[PDB]
Amino acid sequence: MDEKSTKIIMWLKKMFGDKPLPPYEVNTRTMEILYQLAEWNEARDKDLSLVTEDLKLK
Amino acid sequence: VYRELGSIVQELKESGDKLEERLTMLSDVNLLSASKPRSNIDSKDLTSHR
Repeated sequence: MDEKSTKIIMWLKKMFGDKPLPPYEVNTRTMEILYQLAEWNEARDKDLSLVTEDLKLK
Repeated sequence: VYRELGSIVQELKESGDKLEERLTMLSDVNLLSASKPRSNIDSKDLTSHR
């Protein structure tokens, strides 16, 4: 739980940049949802980067 | 007679050199027909890697 939590905090820091992370209720459910979202975003960002670079080449 | 023979040898030599250069060029592996596509993806093929 401690690893997933770290990944979420890092991911939120990346998404919100220089803006202070908004306070939210940290419970088992909110963490699971955020974790799924973080995994999904990371996987999609990777895919979109590869597509964007290819389109430049094309 | 020496000058005339000398000119003929030079012409034949220049022609010979130019032929060797062209043959070397035509023997380049990249120009030679459809080698069966390579089984491995070339490092230069960025699209297939992506």
